[PDB]
Amino acid sequence: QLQLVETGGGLVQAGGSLRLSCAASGRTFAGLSVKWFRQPPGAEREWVAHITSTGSSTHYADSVKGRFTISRDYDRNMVYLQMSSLKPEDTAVYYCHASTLWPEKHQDYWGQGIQVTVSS
Amino acid sequence: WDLTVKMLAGNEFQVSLSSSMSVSELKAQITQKIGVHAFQQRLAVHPSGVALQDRVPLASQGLGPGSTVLLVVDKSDEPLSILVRNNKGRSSTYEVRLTQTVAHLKQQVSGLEGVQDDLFWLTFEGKPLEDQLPLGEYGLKPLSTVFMNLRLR
Repeated sequence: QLQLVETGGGLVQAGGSLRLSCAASGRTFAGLSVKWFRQPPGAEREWVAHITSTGSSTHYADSVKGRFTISRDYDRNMVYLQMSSLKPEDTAVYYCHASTLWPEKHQDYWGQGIQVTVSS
Repeated sequence: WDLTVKMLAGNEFQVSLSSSMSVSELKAQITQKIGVHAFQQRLAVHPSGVALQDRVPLASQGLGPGSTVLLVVDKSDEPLSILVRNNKGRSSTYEVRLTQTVAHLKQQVSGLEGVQDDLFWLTFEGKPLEDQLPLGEYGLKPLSTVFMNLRLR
């Protein structure tokens, strides 16, 4: 079955860049809708980005639009979150998430969750 | 009124309107006949060939007893993104197919909001969405906002 493996987190200075990764390790990303969420310290988990199953739409929360980029390398089973101009406020645990799509049976898949600390 | 429906590929069936004589009744009969939802039926008056307008009396668009319409079925199931505002007021996109049920949308929202599906309900333009019906029956569009509310107990 599918597992989602997250990489790329770590420590960055304010104004820096990071590329988070979400590898599809069980099956491929085919036909799955993929999102990144983050959870800032002591906060609800909030939505960040979205790439659709055909890879041809992207959506972003207002707090990250213009600075973050979601994308997929489909040949290599990868979904990325490109974060630039990181602010300390982007400190959070980042999660990627995948959804099946009708008429497939609905299932949710979740990465493990990686720390991003942005320091000034 | 008995109208002829002519599917483009070629085959013909017949429907009877006896209730309202609207585009709705017509499409309802076609659903009974060939099992496709109203939103998937692209209909045209023959012989002009123009589209039938939803929300217009059939007798207004030149359709009478014994006339024939042309039917194309467009399974309208290309994915699109909609907005769901949740019960805390926050909005995010969700990929859907107009062919999926409201129930299936509630499953997607349940999985991401952490609330059992029977503990909340959804609305579009203030109309409460019924679990068994497809999203396309409600006229959802790219970036429409379905509202989520809790069935607080």
